[PDB]
Amino acid sequence: IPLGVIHNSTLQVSDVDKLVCRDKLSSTNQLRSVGLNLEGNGVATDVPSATKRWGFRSGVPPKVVNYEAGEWAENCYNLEIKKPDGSECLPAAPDGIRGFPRCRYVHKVSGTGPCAGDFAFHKEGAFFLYDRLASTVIYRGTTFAEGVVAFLILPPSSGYYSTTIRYQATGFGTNETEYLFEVDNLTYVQLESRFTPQFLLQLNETIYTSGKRSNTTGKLIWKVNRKIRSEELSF
Amino acid sequence: IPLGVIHNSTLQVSDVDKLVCRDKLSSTNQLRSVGLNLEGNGVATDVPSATKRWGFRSGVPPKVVNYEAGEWAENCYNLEIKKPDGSECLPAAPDGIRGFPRCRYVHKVSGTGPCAGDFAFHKEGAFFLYDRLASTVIYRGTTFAEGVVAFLILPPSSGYYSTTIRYQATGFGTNETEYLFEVDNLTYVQLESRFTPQFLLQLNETIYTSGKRSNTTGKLIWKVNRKIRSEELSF
Amino acid sequence: IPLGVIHNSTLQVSDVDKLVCRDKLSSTNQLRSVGLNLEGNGVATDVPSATKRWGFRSGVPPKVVNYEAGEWAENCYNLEIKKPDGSECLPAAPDGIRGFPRCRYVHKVSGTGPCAGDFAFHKEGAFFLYDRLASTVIYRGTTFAEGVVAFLILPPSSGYYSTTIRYQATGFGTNETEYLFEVDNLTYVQLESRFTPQFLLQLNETIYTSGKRSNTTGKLIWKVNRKIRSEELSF
Amino acid sequence: DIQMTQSPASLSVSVGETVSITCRASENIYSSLAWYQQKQGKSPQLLVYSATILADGVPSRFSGSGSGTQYSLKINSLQSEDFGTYYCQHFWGTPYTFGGGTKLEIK
Amino acid sequence: AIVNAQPKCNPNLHYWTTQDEGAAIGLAWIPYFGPAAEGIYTEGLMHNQDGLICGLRQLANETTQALQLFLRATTELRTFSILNRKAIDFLLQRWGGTCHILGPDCCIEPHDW
Amino acid sequence: AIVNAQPKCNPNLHYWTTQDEGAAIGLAWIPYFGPAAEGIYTEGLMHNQDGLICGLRQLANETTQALQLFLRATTELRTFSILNRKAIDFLLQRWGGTCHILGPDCCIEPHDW
Amino acid sequence: AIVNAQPKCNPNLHYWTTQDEGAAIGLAWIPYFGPAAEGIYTEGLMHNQDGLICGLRQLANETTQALQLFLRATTELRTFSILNRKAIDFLLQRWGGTCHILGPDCCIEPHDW
Amino acid sequence: DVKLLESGGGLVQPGGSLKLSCAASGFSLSTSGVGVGWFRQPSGKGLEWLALIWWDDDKYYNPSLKSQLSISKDFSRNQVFLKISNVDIADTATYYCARRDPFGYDNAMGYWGQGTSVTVS
Amino acid sequence: EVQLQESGGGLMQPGGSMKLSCVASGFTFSNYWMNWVRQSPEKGLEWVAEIRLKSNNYATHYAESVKGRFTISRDDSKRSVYLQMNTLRAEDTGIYYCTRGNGNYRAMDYWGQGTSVTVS
Ligand SMILES: *[C@@H]1O[C@H](CO)[C@@H](O[C@@H]2O[C@H](CO)[C@@H](O[C@@H]3O[C@H](CO[C@H]4O[C@H](CO)[C@@H](O)[C@H](O)[C@@H]4O)[C@@H](O)[C@H](O[C@H]4O[C@H](CO)[C@@H](O)[C@H](O)[C@@H]4O)[C@@H]3O)[C@H](O)[C@H]2NC(C)=O)[C@H](O)[C@H]1NC(C)=O
Ligand SMILES: *[C@@H]1O[C@H](CO)[C@@H](O[C@@H]2O[C@H](CO)[C@@H](O[C@@H]3O[C@H](CO[C@H]4O[C@H](CO)[C@@H](O)[C@H](O)[C@@H]4O)[C@@H](O)[C@H](O[C@H]4O[C@H](CO)[C@@H](O)[C@H](O)[C@@H]4O)[C@@H]3O)[C@H](O)[C@H]2NC(C)=O)[C@H](O)[C@H]1NC(C)=O
Ligand SMILES: *[C@@H]1O[C@H](CO)[C@@H](O[C@@H]2O[C@H](CO)[C@@H](O[C@@H]3O[C@H](CO[C@H]4O[C@H](CO)[C@@H](O)[C@H](O)[C@@H]4O)[C@@H](O)[C@H](O[C@H]4O[C@H](CO)[C@@H](O)[C@H](O)[C@@H]4O)[C@@H]3O)[C@H](O)[C@H]2NC(C)=O)[C@H](O)[C@H]1NC(C)=O
Ligand SMILES: *[C@@H]1O[C@H](CO)[C@@H](O[C@@H]2O[C@H](CO)[C@@H](O[C@@H]3O[C@H](CO)[C@@H](O)[C@H](O[C@H]4O[C@H](CO)[C@@H](O)[C@H](O)[C@@H]4O)[C@@H]3O)[C@H](O)[C@H]2NC(C)=O)[C@H](O)[C@H]1NC(C)=O
Ligand SMILES: *[C@@H]1O[C@H](CO)[C@@H](O[C@@H]2O[C@H](CO)[C@@H](O[C@@H]3O[C@H](CO)[C@@H](O)[C@H](O[C@H]4O[C@H](CO)[C@@H](O)[C@H](O)[C@@H]4O)[C@@H]3O)[C@H](O)[C@H]2NC(C)=O)[C@H](O)[C@H]1NC(C)=O
Ligand SMILES: *[C@@H]1O[C@H](CO)[C@@H](O[C@@H]2O[C@H](CO)[C@@H](O[C@@H]3O[C@H](CO)[C@@H](O)[C@H](O[C@H]4O[C@H](CO)[C@@H](O)[C@H](O)[C@@H]4O)[C@@H]3O)[C@H](O)[C@H]2NC(C)=O)[C@H](O)[C@H]1NC(C)=O
Ligand SMILES: *[C@@H]1O[C@H](CO)[C@@H](O[C@@H]2O[C@H](CO)[C@@H](O)[C@H](O)[C@H]2NC(C)=O)[C@H](O)[C@H]1NC(C)=O
Ligand SMILES: *[C@@H]1O[C@H](CO)[C@@H](O[C@@H]2O[C@H](CO)[C@@H](O)[C@H](O)[C@H]2NC(C)=O)[C@H](O)[C@H]1NC(C)=O
Ligand SMILES: *[C@@H]1O[C@H](CO)[C@@H](O[C@@H]2O[C@H](CO)[C@@H](O)[C@H](O)[C@H]2NC(C)=O)[C@H](O)[C@H]1NC(C)=O
Ligand SMILES: *[C@@H]1O[C@H](CO)[C@@H](O)[C@H](O)[C@H]1NC(C)=O
Ligand SMILES: *[C@@H]1O[C@H](CO)[C@@H](O)[C@H](O)[C@H]1NC(C)=O
Ligand SMILES: *[C@@H]1O[C@H](CO)[C@@H](O)[C@H](O)[C@H]1NC(C)=O
Repeated sequence: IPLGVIHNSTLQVSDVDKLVCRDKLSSTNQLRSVGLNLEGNGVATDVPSATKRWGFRSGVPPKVVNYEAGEWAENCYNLEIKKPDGSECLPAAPDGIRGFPRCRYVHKVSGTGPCAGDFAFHKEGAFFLYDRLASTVIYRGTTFAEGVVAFLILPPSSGYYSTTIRYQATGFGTNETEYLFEVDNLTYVQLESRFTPQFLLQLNETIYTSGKRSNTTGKLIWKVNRKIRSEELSF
Repeated sequence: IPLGVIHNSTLQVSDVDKLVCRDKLSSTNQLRSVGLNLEGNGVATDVPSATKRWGFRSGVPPKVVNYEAGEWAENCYNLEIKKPDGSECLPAAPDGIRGFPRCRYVHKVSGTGPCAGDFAFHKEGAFFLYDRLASTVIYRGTTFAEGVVAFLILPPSSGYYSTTIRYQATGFGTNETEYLFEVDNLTYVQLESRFTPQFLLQLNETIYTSGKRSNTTGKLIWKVNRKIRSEELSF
Repeated sequence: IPLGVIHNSTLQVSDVDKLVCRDKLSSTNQLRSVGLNLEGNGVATDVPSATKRWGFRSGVPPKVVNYEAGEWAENCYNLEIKKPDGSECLPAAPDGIRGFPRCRYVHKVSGTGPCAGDFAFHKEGAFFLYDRLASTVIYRGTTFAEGVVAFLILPPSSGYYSTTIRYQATGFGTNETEYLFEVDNLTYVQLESRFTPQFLLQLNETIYTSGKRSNTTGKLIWKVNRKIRSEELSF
Repeated sequence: DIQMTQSPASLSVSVGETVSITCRASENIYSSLAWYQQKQGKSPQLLVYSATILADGVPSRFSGSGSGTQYSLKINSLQSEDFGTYYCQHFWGTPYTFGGGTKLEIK
Repeated sequence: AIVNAQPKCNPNLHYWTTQDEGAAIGLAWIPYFGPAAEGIYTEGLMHNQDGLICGLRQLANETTQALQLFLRATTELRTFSILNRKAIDFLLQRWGGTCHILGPDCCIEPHDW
Repeated sequence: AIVNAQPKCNPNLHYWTTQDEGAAIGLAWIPYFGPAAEGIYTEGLMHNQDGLICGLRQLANETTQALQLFLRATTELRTFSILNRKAIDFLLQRWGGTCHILGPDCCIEPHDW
Repeated sequence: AIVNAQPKCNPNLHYWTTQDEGAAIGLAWIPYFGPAAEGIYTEGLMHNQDGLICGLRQLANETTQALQLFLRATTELRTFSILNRKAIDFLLQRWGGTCHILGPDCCIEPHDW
Repeated sequence: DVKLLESGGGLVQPGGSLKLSCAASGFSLSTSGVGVGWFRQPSGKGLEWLALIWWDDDKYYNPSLKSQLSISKDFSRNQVFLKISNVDIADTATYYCARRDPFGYDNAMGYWGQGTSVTVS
Repeated sequence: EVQLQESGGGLMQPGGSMKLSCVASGFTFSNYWMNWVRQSPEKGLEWVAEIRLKSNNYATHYAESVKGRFTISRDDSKRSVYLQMNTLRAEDTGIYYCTRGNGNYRAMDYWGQGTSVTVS
C-alpha cells in the first residue's frame, strides 16, 4: 500500500526503490490515515443513487479499519430498513461505533424491502465512515458517510446539529425501490431525482401553511412533478 | 507523553530535543508501563472519601489501557451498588477483567443510592486497576485499586487471601451517603472516619463474644462514637 | 522467543548475541509466523488418542494468537460434546473463528460425557488451529487441527469439500470413553484403533448394499473385530 | 512393518544410457524414501535425500519420482563411475526397511 | 506525482480532528470534567495550494483500492493500526544494508578533516 | 542449527495461503464482487531441500514451547501481533550503540579515498 | 529531574509481576499443567535508592495526566500498546537525518587510522 | 434386572397439561443404543405406542399424538420424561415405561415399567 | 567430515557375547542418534538397531529378529558406540556398520568402512 509523500510542496508516491532522506519521518505524528468524503468527487447525492451503490451481498465477513480525522460531509445516512417478513436486516453497530461528526444533512430512511444478503457492502468498495472507523459494511442506525481513505506522510453547534430529511422506503436494494418524503406524519413525494436537501427543505413552505397538511384520519401521498407539490394529485 | 529515563542512577525526563546515546534501548524488555498505587501518596482510605472521589458522570464512553505489573495495595474495593428503583447501576466487567492481584483489604460494598450517571469516573482521573488493565471506569463486582500509571526506560497465600470489611451503603454518590458495617447478618456502626482496617477488625472482638450479637428476629444498628461500640445505642 | 533464520540455505537460530548483517530484514514481508500441522510429526490420528491428548481443565482463561498461513491437514475435528446432565460443554466460538481451510477428513463427534473442566486444553499444549488463529482452547462446532507454530525470517473444490467420518461418543475425556461410528442413522462399530479414514470409508461398502442396514424401527450396533463388520454380532 | 521390493533385479547398461529403477512398497505417506549405491569393496553412499532432493555432490544426471507405494530412481545418462549396485529404503520412522537392491550390469 | 480522475475535485478542504494540544484548565485533563463526547472535535480549512487537495483525493482512491485487498488478507477484525507497520518498513528500507559511504544510503555527510 | 525429534518428519510441505498479489479484474478489489470467503486461499508445494522442512518442524516445536509461556505472560486476549515487536528488537539490537567502525556493528563498508 | 508533590511518598516499593523466566518442569510450559491463574504472580521489594521510588511516583502522576488526554484522543477501545510506538519514535528521533560525524547524532566513534 | 420406576403428574383438569417420568434405578442407561420409551393402555386396551428415546440422542413419537407430545430426559439421574399439551379425557390411560430387553438386536423390547395411570376431572 | 572408525570385529565362537564398537569425530554426538546396520551377500543391507539422542532419554530400538540379542551403548564424551551383543549365536557373519546423520535428512548420510564379524 503506497503512501502519499509531501515533498517539494507536492504529493509524491512513496513506492520507490530508493528512499532518499530528503523526506524524513522525524516522528510518528507526521503520519496520517485521513478519511476523505466520496462526495468531494462530485458523486451524486440522490438517495436513489445511493441505493444503487450498495451491493446487498451475503458471504464474506465485514471488516473495519481505524483512520485519521477528515473532511466534513454534506450528506450522510441513517438506516432502519427491514426484511418484508419483519425480520431485522443488517447487524446492530459494534461497540465504539457512532455516527460521523460533521454531517450537514443526515438522511434518515426507514421501511422495508427484500434487503438481500446480510452484509450489504458498497458496490465500489467505498468505505462507510463511522466516527473514526472505516467500514466495509453498513451498521444499523447510526450515520455512515461514504468515503475512501488515504495515508500520507506530513513534513458552532450547527456543525453537527444541522440535519434534515427523513423518509420512507418502498422495497429495498432493487430497481423497483421507491422513496417517499415524510413530514407531519404524512407520507408524500416520490423524491425521484434532482433534489438538493435545500430543494426539499423549501418544501416545508407547505407545512402547516401553504399546502398538503392532511387534516384527516390518515395521510395522503402526493406525486411529485403546486405542480411540483402535486397537491391533491395523490392517485 | 514523557517517559522516565534511568540514567546516572536517577530519573530523567525523556522529553528532550536531543537523544544522547548514553541512554540506550537495547531491547523492548527495558520498557515498562508500571502501575502505581494511589495509596502510596498518603491519600486517605476512609470509605467516605473514596466515595467523594468518584464523579458519577454520564456522557463520554469508558476506555482502558494495558499496563505493566506494579505495587501491592493495602486497600481496594468491590462494588454492588444499584439505583433506588432496583435498576442495576454500572456495567458488568468486560472479558479478561479480574480483580487486582495483591490487595490486603478489599472492601466490599453493597446497597443502593441515586448512583448518578452511568459511567462513574474518577474525579481526579485516577485509574482503576483491574489485574493488568487500567480503567477510566468502574466495573461491577471485581476489585479496582485506585492508581496512576507511568512509563519508564530501564537500563504466601495471604498475599491475596487476606481481605476483610464488607458493609452496606445508604444512598450513593452524594453528600448524604452513609455506610454501615456488617457482620453476622447485622447492620451496624456508621464508620464515619478514622478507622483503619485493623481498627475495624478489632471490633470483631464483639462477635459472638463481648457485645452486639442481636439474637433476635432482626438486626440492630449501633451508632459509633462500649462507648465506641455503642452497644444498645441503636436509636 | 527464538526466530528461525534462513541463511546459507539452512535454518539458523536467531538467538545470538551478535546480529550479523548477512541476514537482513529488508521488509516486514519477510516475516512469517506459520502454523504447522502436528500430524506431520507422525502423531497418531486414532480418535481415541485424540481424546487422550486433551486435558479437560478448569481454571486459567483461554488465549489465542494470530498466525501465518500453513500446511494442509489430513485429519481435523468438529465437536458437539455435552455434559451428562444435558449442559452445554465448551464455549461457542468467538467472532471471526472458522474451521481450518484444508482438512481432508474432518471428523465429527457428538455425544455426552463428564466433559470435565470448562476449557479443555491440549495436554501437550499443542495449538488448536482455527482458520488463521491458533488457540489454547477448543471451541464448539468448528474445526480445529492440532498444531504448533513457528516464526521464521525469509530471505479444486475437493481441497476443502472432502470430509468423511461422523460418530457418537460414549463418555468423554476419560479412560472409559468409547466411540461408535454412525451411518444411515445407525450407531455401530467401536472404532478401537488402527483405522485410517479410508479404512473406515471402505466400510460404506455395506451401506445399502453388502450388510448392516438395520431396516427396523431402531438401529443396531455391531462390535468391530463380516468378521470385522461384525454383522449380527451386536450383543 | 512396511515391506519393499525393487525391479529390475539388475539392468544391463551402456555408457550414456538413460536408466530408471522401480521401487515399490507397502503404502508410505511419507516421502522419506531415499536411494543409495555401493561398489564392491565400498561402503554404501547416499544418492538422494528423502523424496527427490539430491545428496550433496551427486551429478545432475540423477533424478527420481513418486510417493506412497510407488516411486522410482532415474538417471539421465551413465558414466563408468556409476557401476555398482543400487538400493532404496524406508526411513519413514522405525524400523528401517531396505530393498534387496539391484545390479548395474554392463552390456 | 498523480493527476485527478474524471470525478470533480472540490479544492476546498474543510475538516475536523480530535487533536487538541494541552488543556484549557487542569480539570480538563479529567474525563469527569471533560468536554461532551462531541466536544473533542476541532476544525480547520485548507485550500488546494499546488494542487495538493485534489492530488490527495486521487491518491486516496488509489490507496483505498490497494487497501481493500490488504484488508481481505487481514485476519484481525478491526485493524487498528497500519501506520506503525509502515514506519517499521520505512526504517527497514533504510537499514541492515552495508553502509559506509559507497552504498546509496544513510545520508552520510561529506567527510571533513 | 537444529535436528529432528524422534517424531517422524514428513519432508513434504503442502500449504495454503491467503496471499494473492494484484487482482484478476478491477472489480475483484471489491468485496462485493470478491471471491467466496474460502476463495482467498491459494496453495503450493515445497520439498525438504537442505533439510529445511524437517528443520522447520523442530524449530516450530521449540518456538511453540517458548511461546506458551509468553502467552501466559500476555494480558491481551487475541495477541494479533508479535512479529512487529520482533522487528523492533531486530533494530534495537543493531542500534543506539556507539558505531563508527571499531564497534562490531552497522556493517560499515571498507574505507576508500 | 523532578521532585515530589505535597502528597506523602512511601519510599518502599513492594510489587508483583507476571514475569517468570524458564519453567520449573517441562510440563509447566503447558497451561494444562500450569499454575493456578493467580500463581503467575511473583513479587519483590525495592527501596528508594537515590530518591528513585519517590521520583517515580511524581513521574507517574505527570505521565498519568498526559496520558489522560491521549486516551481521549484514541479511537481504539483497550489501548493494548503504546510502548511499541514509543520505541518507534525513539528510533525516529535518532534516524533519517544526514549523519556522518558533523551532525549531533549516531554516536560515531572517534576516527582511527 | 433394572428397577424401572413409574412416576407422573396427579389428577388434572381436562384441557390441562401433563408431565410424566420414569427412572432406571437398576441401570445407568449409559450403554449406547439403549432405547427406552412409552406406551399406554386406556380401559384395559392394547399397547398403544407413545414415544421412543435413545441414549444416542434420538427421539420418536406417535404422529397422531405428536402434536401435543414431547420427550425429555435427565441422564444424570437416569430419568426420562414426557410432556403433554392439551391433556383431556381421551388421554386418560394407564401408562408405562419400557426398555430394550435382548438389547441391541431387533429392539427386543421388551422390558417393562411397573405401570401408572392418569385421569382428568 | 565424520572421522569414524570401527573396532572389536573378527571371528568368535558361537554362544558367546561381544561389544562391537565405533568411534568418531567432527560431528558432535549432541546433535544425533545412530543406527547399526548389517549386510550379507545373502541378505543385502538390513537395519539392526537405533540409538536415540539423550533428548529422547536414549530410547533404543532393534530389529525384531535380533531384538533382545543385542543392546546398545554410546558415550558422548568419548564419541563412541557399542553394539553390546548379548549373544554370538549364528548367522551373524554379515558386515557391520554404524551410521549417523543429519536429523533433517536421515542417518544414511554417514557410514563406517564396515567391519567383518564372524561366528564359528
Ligand atoms: C476512484 O475514482 C474513480 C473515478 O475517478 C471511480 O471510477 C468509477 O468506477 C465506476 C465503476 O467502478 C464507474 O461506473 C460505471 O459507469 C458506467 C456508465 O454509467 C453511466 O452511463 C449510464 C448509461 O448511459 C448513465 O445512465 C449514467 O448516468 C452514467 O453516465 C456504468 O455503465 C457501469 O455499470 C456497469 O458496471 C458496474 C460495475 O460492475 C455495474 O454495477 C453496473 O450494473 C453495470 O454492470 C459503472 O456503473 C464510474 O463511471 C467511474 N468513474 C470515473 C470518474 O472513473 C472509482 O470507483 C474510484 N475508486 C473506488 C475504489 O471507489
Ligand atoms: C515437540 O516434539 C516432541 C517430540 O520430538 C514431543 O515430545 C513428546 O512428549 C510427550 C510428553 O510431553 C511424550 O509422551 C510420553 O510418552 C510416554 C510413553 O508412552 C509410550 O509408552 C506407553 C507405555 O508403554 C505406550 O503404551 C505408548 O504407545 C507409548 O509408546 C508416556 O508414558 C508419557 O505419559 C506420562 O506423562 C504424560 C505427561 O504428563 C502424562 O500425560 C501421562 O498420563 C503419563 O503420566 C507421555 O505420554 C512423547 O513420547 C514425546 N515424544 C517425543 C518424540 O519426544 C513434544 O510434546 C513436542 N512439543 C510440544 C510442546 O508439543
Ligand atoms: C498528582 O498529585 C497531586 C498531588 O501532588 C494531586 O493533586 C491534588 O489535586 C486535588 C484536585 O485535583 C486537590 O484537592 C483539592 O483540595 C482542596 C482542599 O481540600 C482541603 O481543604 C478542605 C477544606 O478546608 C478540607 O476539608 C480538606 O480536608 C482538605 O484539607 C479542595 O478545596 C478542592 O476541591 C474543590 O475542587 C475540586 C476539584 O474540582 C472539587 O471536586 C471540589 O468539590 C471543590 O470544588 C480539591 O479537592 C489536592 O489537594 C491536590 N493535592 C496535592 C498534594 O497537590 C493530583 O490530583 C495528582 N494527579 C492526578 C491526575 O491524580
Ligand atoms: C416546517 O415548519 C414548521 C413550522 O411551521 C417547523 O416546526 C418547528 O420545528 C421547530 C424544531 O422542532 C420547533 O422549535 C422547537 O421547539 C422545541 C420546544 O420548545 C425545542 O425543544 C426545539 O429545540 C430543540 O431543537 C433545536 C433544533 O434542532 C435545537 O437547536 C435545540 O437545541 C433543541 O434540541 C425547537 O426549538 C418549532 O416550534 C416548530 N414550529 C412549528 C410551528 O411547527 C418544522 O421544523 C419545519 N419542517 C422542517 C422539516 O424543517
Ligand atoms: C470474628 O470472630 C469469629 C469467631 O468468633 C470468626 O469466625 C470464624 O471465621 C473463620 C473463617 O470463616 C472460621 O474458620 C473457617 O472454617 C471453615 C469451615 O471449616 C473453613 O472452610 C474456612 O477456611 C476457608 O477460609 C480460610 C480463611 O480465608 C482460608 O484460609 C481457607 O483456605 C478456606 O478458604 C475457615 O477456616 C471459623 O470457624 C469461625 N469461627 C467462629 C467461632 O465464628 C470471624 O471470622 C471473625 N470476624 C471477622 C470479620 O474476621
Ligand atoms: C455410502 O454409499 C452411498 C450410496 O450407496 C452414498 O450415498 C450417496 O451420497 C451422495 C452424497 O450425499 C449422494 O449424492 C448427493 O446427491 C445430492 C442430491 O442430488 C446432491 O445435492 C449432493 O451434492 C452435494 O454434495 C456433494 C458431495 O459433497 C458436493 O460435491 C456437491 O457440491 C453438493 O454439495 C450429492 O451429489 C448420492 O445420491 C448417495 N447415493 C446413495 C444411493 O445413497 C454415501 O455417501 C456413502 N457413504 C459415505 C459415508 O460416503
Ligand atoms: C425492475 O427490474 C426488472 C429487471 O431489471 C424488470 O424486469 C425485466 O424487464 C426487462 C425489460 O425492461 C425484461 O427484458 C426482463 O426480462 C425483465 N426481467 C429481469 C431482467 O429481471 C422490471 O420490469 C423492473 N420494474 C420496475 C418498475 O422496476
Ligand atoms: C447534603 O448536601 C446538600 C447540598 O450540599 C444540602 O443542602 C444544602 O444545604 C446548604 C446549607 O448547608 C444550603 O445552603 C443549600 O441551599 C442546600 N442545597 C444544596 C446546596 O444542595 C443538604 O443539607 C446536605 N444534607 C446532608 C445531611 O448531607
Ligand atoms: C477406567 O480407569 C479407572 C482408573 O484408571 C479404572 O479404575 C482403576 O482400576 C485399577 C486397576 O486397573 C485400580 O487399581 C484402581 O484402583 C482403579 N481406580 C482408579 C485408579 O481410578 C477403571 O477400571 C477403568 N475402566 C475402564 C473400563 O475404562
Ligand atoms: C405522529 O404519529 C404518531 C403515531 O404514529 C404519534 O405518536 C405522534 O403524536 C404524531 N406526531 C405529532 C407531532 O402529532
Ligand atoms: C445470614 O442471613 C441469610 C439470609 O439473609 C441466611 O441465608 C444465612 O444463613 C445467614 N448467615 C448465617 C451464617 O447464619
Ligand atoms: C435419520 O433420522 C432422523 C431423525 O433422527 C430423520 O429426520 C432423518 O430423515 C433420517 N435420515 C434419513 C436419510 O432418512
